[PDB]
Amino acid sequence: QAVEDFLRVHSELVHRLAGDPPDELFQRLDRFVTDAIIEGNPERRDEIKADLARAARVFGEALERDITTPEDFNAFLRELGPEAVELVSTFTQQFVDVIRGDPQAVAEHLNISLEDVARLAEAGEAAIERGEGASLGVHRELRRIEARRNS
Ligand SMILES: [Cl-]
Repeated sequence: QAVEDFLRVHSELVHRLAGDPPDELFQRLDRFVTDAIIEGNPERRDEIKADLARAARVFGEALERDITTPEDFNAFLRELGPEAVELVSTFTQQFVDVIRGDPQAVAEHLNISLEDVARLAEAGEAAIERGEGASLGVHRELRRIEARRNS
């Protein structure tokens, strides 16, 4: 559907909160994750895709508020209610699961080694534990990987 609204505002908030410039690799990985969550259950595809619609609305509203840190965003989720809080934390954990569920595909799309794909999953896991969400962790780790290889 028009859940490219989600991918737009998601990328927009994530790179802002991360402190990073926009990154085509993150965008590509983000699209791969959202597609993996849609194909993971064809018997419940539209149920999955509308969880994104409710999240694409959540990140859109987030961009309308004064949110400078993950803690602000976490507070905005609570003001939104448990549907949205669980919604983000479900997606952010699925982000890590998708990477682990097909590391060679991630390696393919991003043209990186499998060891660097493990860095992405690891970076996402640690950012979830810090309360920042996996997307921010993965955004920042993608910069290091680019620097070690490109530079
Ligand atoms: Cl980005």
